[PDB]
Amino acid sequence: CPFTGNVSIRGRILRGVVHSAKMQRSIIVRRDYLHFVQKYKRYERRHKHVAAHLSPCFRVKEGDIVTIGECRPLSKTIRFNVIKVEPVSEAAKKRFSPF
Amino acid sequence: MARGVRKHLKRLNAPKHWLLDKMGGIWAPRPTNGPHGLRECIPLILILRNRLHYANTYAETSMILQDKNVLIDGKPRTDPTFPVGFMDVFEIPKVHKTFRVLYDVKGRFTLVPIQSNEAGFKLCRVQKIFLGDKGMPYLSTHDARTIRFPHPDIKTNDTIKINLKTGKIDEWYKFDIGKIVMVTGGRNCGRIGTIQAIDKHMGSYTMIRMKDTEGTEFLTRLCNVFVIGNDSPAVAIPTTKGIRPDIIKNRELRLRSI
Amino acid sequence: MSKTSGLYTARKLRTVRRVNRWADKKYRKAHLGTWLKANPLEGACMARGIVTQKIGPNSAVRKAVRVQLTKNSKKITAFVPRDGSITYIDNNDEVLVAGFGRAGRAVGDIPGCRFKVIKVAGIGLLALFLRKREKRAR
Amino acid sequence: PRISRHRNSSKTYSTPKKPFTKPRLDAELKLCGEYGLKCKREIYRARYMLAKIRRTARNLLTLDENDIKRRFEGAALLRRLHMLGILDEEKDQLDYVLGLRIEDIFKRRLQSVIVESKLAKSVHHARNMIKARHISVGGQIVNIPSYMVRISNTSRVAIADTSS
Amino acid sequence: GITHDKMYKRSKTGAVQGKWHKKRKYNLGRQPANTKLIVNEGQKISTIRCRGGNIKRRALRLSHGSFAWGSADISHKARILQVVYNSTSNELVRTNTLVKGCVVQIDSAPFKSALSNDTLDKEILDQIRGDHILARISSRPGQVGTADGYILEGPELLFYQKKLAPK
RNA sequence: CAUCCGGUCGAUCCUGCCGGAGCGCGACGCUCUCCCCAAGGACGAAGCCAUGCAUGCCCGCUCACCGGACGCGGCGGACGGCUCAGGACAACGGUUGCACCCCCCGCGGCGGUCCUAGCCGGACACCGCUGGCAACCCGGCGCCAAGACGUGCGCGCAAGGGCGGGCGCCCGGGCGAGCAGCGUGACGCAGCGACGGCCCGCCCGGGCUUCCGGGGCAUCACCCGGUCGGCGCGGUCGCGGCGCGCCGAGGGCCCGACGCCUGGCGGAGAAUCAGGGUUCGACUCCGGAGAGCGGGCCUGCGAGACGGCCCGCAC
RNA sequence: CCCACAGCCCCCGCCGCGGAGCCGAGGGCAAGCUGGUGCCAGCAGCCGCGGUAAUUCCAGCUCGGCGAGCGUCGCGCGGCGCUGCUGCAGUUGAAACGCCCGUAGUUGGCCCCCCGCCGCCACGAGGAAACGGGAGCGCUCCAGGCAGGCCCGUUGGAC
RNA sequence: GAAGGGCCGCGAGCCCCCGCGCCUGGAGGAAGGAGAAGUCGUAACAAGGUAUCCGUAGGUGAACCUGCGGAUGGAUCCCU
Ligand SMILES: [Mg+2]
Ligand SMILES: [Mg+2]
Ligand SMILES: [Mg+2]
Ligand SMILES: [Mg+2]
Ligand SMILES: [Mg+2]
Ligand SMILES: [Mg+2]
Ligand SMILES: [Mg+2]
Ligand SMILES: [Mg+2]
Ligand SMILES: [Mg+2]
Ligand SMILES: [Mg+2]
Ligand SMILES: [Mg+2]
Ligand SMILES: [Mg+2]
Ligand SMILES: [Mg+2]
Repeated sequence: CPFTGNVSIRGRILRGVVHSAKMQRSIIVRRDYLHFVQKYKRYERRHKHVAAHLSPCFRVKEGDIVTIGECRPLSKTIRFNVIKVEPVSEAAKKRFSPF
Repeated sequence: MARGVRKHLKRLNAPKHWLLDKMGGIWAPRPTNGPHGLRECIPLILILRNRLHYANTYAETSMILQDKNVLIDGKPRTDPTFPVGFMDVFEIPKVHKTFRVLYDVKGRFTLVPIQSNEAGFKLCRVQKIFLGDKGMPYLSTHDARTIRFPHPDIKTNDTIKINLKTGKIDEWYKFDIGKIVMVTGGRNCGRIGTIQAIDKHMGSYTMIRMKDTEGTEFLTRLCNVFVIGNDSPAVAIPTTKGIRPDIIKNRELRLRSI
Repeated sequence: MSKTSGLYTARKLRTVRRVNRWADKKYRKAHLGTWLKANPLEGACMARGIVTQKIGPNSAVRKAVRVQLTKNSKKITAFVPRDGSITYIDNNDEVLVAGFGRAGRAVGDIPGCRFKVIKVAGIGLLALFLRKREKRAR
Repeated sequence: PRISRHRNSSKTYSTPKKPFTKPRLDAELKLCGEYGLKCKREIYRARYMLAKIRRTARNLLTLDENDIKRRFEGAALLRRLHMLGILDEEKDQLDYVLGLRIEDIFKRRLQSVIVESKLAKSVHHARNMIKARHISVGGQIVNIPSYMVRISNTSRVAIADTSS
Repeated sequence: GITHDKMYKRSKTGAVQGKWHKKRKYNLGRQPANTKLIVNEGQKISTIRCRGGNIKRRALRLSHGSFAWGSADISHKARILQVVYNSTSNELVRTNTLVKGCVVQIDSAPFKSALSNDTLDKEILDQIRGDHILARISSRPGQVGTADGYILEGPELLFYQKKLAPK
């Protein structure tokens, strides 16, 4: 945990939405961005999956918005820890949300 | 991956501001570790052969140096590849030539002839304060120099005056708005101006806004801003007052010179 | 209208072009890989081989030869154009064989011939038909 | 590697996309006759140079008059053209540049200035004299027929002081 | 030899990557020390030449260490009798193998020689009047060649007593 | 630097292909007066190798011979040069971080060491006598040198470990960020020292790491099982399923996973030419990988090195 | 003179070798006279010629193109608006699924005068050169190179 | 502190089995294309001498014929 543990937040701060929360103390965050193709002068919508450690100090469900901070390697695929999370409603048509 | 450090340096890969001819050869001098880094320095041989022209080849420079005919910060140096940096002291008593190494407007090294009144000290930038063994405070400078037991009033980014004979601080100029500075990094190397504003972004760089003497304004990060006095330079500087002309004026000047 | 034109539709355009550009016969023949394997010349300008037999609306019989490529061991026919050059080629003589103007396809009224003979025993056919050089060594 | 690998190099001429075209053949022959040209690579070089000038003029003309790049590049181009003498002194607008032709380029050749000074009986005579080294451009003898003479040296092209 | 380079693993999707270089000397490991409690034979410590000329000492056999009583601020050198609990595995306890986190039994002589005459924690006194005291190992044998630690007290002591009581 | 022409018919207009016309890269044929610049065994054989050469230098140690030999010792040989086999969320390109790291030379500082000091002890080399074997290789005895080896005079000092802050948050040694240092209770005597340097900072370099980009086939649609996470120890310069024990179940996928193929090193760039783009990118500069195939290791700050050693296989 | 030694460029005196080939002549495509052979031999990238004037084969004359270079073979770009984002076609030439529902995906009427966020535009920092563009300099010109002159911006090598 | 030995760790080579990819022999069978001036008939183009074509099913030396339903690209834009 970043508040009660012995790890520090350093580097880049990002935002995303919760994709899965089946793990013990971890989640999967989905990030939306845009890619530009010069030939056709148009964009494409892409997505990536990013894993984070969720401290017991937060209650999170799917579709919530989270802020993650970079830290040292915590595992094979984990380098981020949650620091904030806004709530959302269960009923809400999924919307492509770059952040 | 090379199994060890690098001891060579291709001429085509050398820094642009050294002004080395493409056809001079495949190789170029490799500076050795010392007061200044590779990209913030220039070798002695280049000054002594490609500028002052007192030597025509590597061998002549070797003999001149090993005979102890050059002094650096009051200390004779015999390495042709010894790195020369910023705000250094160059002395050749045989011909009574004293120079301080500064930056021109175009962004290249130059020699500023000086007098005997101010060649006993140099200006250095402080960028690190830390506790050493036993907890005794220290500090470091842009020329790889350490001083023990500094005054608490001195903080980071400041500027320090130290005698060449003795590394004892005489006076320190603070880092504050309204002070003349000299840029030493990037697109604006060599420009002289006064500070106007300071804006900090947490966790990242700090940007400085300065205004030239003629009203021109420009920006840069705090890692390449050097203080040279309080409202007036403490040292003698080149003929021009740190004014970068436009392309039109430079072309006119070239035409006049031709 | 017919084609996609939205501002976020470059992926579909790229995929459509990738799929549809395989319909061209030339692009297929050049980028598919079948021809390169099936071509006895394997993309070479010309080949060195060994002749093994001489044979020959227009009703004129054209003179050619059967050859086996040294590096390939498959059989083909190459046609000797210049007059009087049949006698200049002898059975079991090393030759260098190139192609006609139309890559792959037959050229002219000749059925089942797609190559040319340009050297025998190391002498250019043109240099010999004009009497510049001579084949006294063979 | 050897230092010889860093020596730059490029071609200097172009060939017409349609070779067999009667009017072009006749015009090229006529220009050779009035200028005594050896082969047709010289006309190609001239067209190359003219194309470069025209392209630069176009690019500068698309831009605004008060564009700093426009001022700089146009001033340099005008200075070069005037010093060469290809463009008249009284013209100082980039628009006039587009109306230049290869003939103006030919008129500043060494043979041209030699002949219009009446120093030679003809273009062929001028060329043969140039080969034998009887001419002192400025103060220096030159044996290149295609050497171009600037305005400041046109009054100074003389006979070699060493020639018989 | 032994290594911890990640080229030989799988991707997050469980796919094989493929090897593009031979083994490198930065990514190497070494056989575990397996420090044994003594209970020719004696305190045996070896040394290892590590990267950059550094020296790392690992212990193979030892029997004494420094231990502390934080509440009473008492610290002496004692003998470790045996290991009695280890979360990782029971095999280590049977073999008496020393590692960080192992709960050991020390002798009471150096402590009882000055205790039992001052008001303090009751349980520590009960251990003192006996022949052994529960303690823990805080150092890393195999990296520094020493076995130091501190005496238990509070909820963790209750936890370990409740754990090892039925045995 | 915005170009077209001939061919289906008894004649005509279209669609549509075929062929011509230019540039560059190479190979072949013919021919060739003079000067300048200049590539050159890469093209599914990373196939095989006679012959010769490609890394030495010197400050210390002279009863060697008439000081030059030689050898001990020090520095360097991990740079440079050749190639593109392998490898397709990798490498590589731009952008972050180490509050998870190591670092020779050089520069500047600092320099207090627990319990015969007008200067300690023994060896080996070369070398003399004596010898083995085809060659390569070395043996035995013998006096002698060190800025070599060993011990070591000396003002307490390496590594590690325990205790030492707050009362909703914020408002100096240093930070954006409770990070460094110190005191104190116990362990242990590491390093320097027979002409004094352990130690610290900077520099070059290296290791990993955030974000974005990063070949084709769906006649490959479901894949992974240390694979996904947690706890604990070990090992590592060091973080980490890196390895082990226990627990839970997880992770990726038509925004194309996984599998297969590639006559696949990448980039800066090259060719072509209205504008938009297509194809190539062995090779000059940067980075990566290798030295017949596959593995292992010593020395060293630094190599899993091959003009270093050991093994198996093929020659 | 230069060169580590030699060449070589260039300067100086004496004697003085002047040499063009490769393709083609029906159209595309600029360029025509006799003798042979007779659907044979051969030419021909395509159309085509040759079965007695052969304007196309084999020779002579003549003529045209480029030029110390010319022609042939294979590949890439262009030709090509025959891969079409700019910018193809879909009644009859090749091509609208037999029809409906429908998820991912793509696309979504109008309105609030100033707040926050994403995209967007402009400027700026920072970060390698060579190549490319480009200012100036008469290597005799040039391909090039960063020189060079005297009383040189601090001579210059900007961007 | 040498040789030597034992347990584990790295890991070559050989053997056994399985799978993937690329080539390849084959009696006989069957398709296509080209060549010639072959034999058997006439299915289509005119109402082509039974209007043509589509889907389906069966039969027949061969082209093809017939039945069920559909189209006009027909030989009809026209009749309480
Ligand atoms: Mg002591
Ligand atoms: Mg000693
Ligand atoms: Mg390969
Ligand atoms: Mg390289
Ligand atoms: Mg290697
Ligand atoms: Mg090796
Ligand atoms: Mg070798
Ligand atoms: Mg080597
Ligand atoms: Mg149709
Ligand atoms: Mg009929
Ligand atoms: Mg009928
Ligand atoms: Mg009909
Ligand atoms: Mg039809």
